[PDB]
Amino acid sequence: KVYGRCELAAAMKRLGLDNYRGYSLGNWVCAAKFESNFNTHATNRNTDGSTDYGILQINSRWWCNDGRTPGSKNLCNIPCSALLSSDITASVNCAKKIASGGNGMNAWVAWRNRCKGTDVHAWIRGCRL
Repeated sequence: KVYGRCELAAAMKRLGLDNYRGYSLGNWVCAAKFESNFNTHATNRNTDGSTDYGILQINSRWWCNDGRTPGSKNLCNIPCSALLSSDITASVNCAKKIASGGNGMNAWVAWRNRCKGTDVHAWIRGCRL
């Protein structure tokens, strides 16, 4: 599924992301945009045998098991296929665990590069939340 900007913002709000570990909702929307262009089917290989899955490009080395990544730690306790669903619940619950790491949202390089430090409130402007 390819989400609309405000459709995604609303779904994320209902799942508890606004102000999670000090990050306002627009951070998460902006991250999703630059990670996947809002496409739940997005995948990208990593040069290490792991793969990034879904709207938030969550990797199979640490976070989910895809059955083809040697030594996956599967910290989110989920098959990576669950991150490709039209329902973003699994992706959001996993994303909260990633953002609980020392470096927070810096785990997403696209967020660091394109979102961090900007007025991310813009990403939820015009949405009825």
